[PDB]
Amino acid sequence: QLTEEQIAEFKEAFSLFDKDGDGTITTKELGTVMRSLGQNPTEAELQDMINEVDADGNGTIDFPEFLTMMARKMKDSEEEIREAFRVFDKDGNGYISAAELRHVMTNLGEKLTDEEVDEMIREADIDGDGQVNYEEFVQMMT
Ligand SMILES: [Ca+2]
Ligand SMILES: [Ca+2]
Ligand SMILES: [Ca+2]
Ligand SMILES: [Ca+2]
Repeated sequence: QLTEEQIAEFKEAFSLFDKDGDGTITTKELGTVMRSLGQNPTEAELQDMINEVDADGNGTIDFPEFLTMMARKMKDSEEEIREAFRVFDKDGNGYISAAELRHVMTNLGEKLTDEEVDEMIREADIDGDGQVNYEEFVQMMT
């Protein structure tokens, strides 16, 4: 179950998508995010992505709809997770480093302290090596 701190973190993630701060994520904003993460969805693809999440059918994603998606996470999806992993593991060595995570967050327009980046890595790190491997990443997502 979600906690206060975790809901507040998902709200911060939502604000990285909601570029114009109007409280909804549009296809355009989703496209911007996806491209900043190295993906190249078409217009129709973006519409399909929003449609999966858009509970009230208004064509945009509000925070309760975003949180509804995040709450459930993934369940028993393989290939999308490897693609997401590769977004972060830009050198391809199989480990997400704090520098790699910070670079991603900077491309999304989030400026974080070193403490904050380390805290993020710590939350997903299981073995304590200070990096996130794929098995760790899968467990975070599911
Ligand atoms: Ca917006
Ligand atoms: Ca909506
Ligand atoms: Ca790496
Ligand atoms: Ca690790």
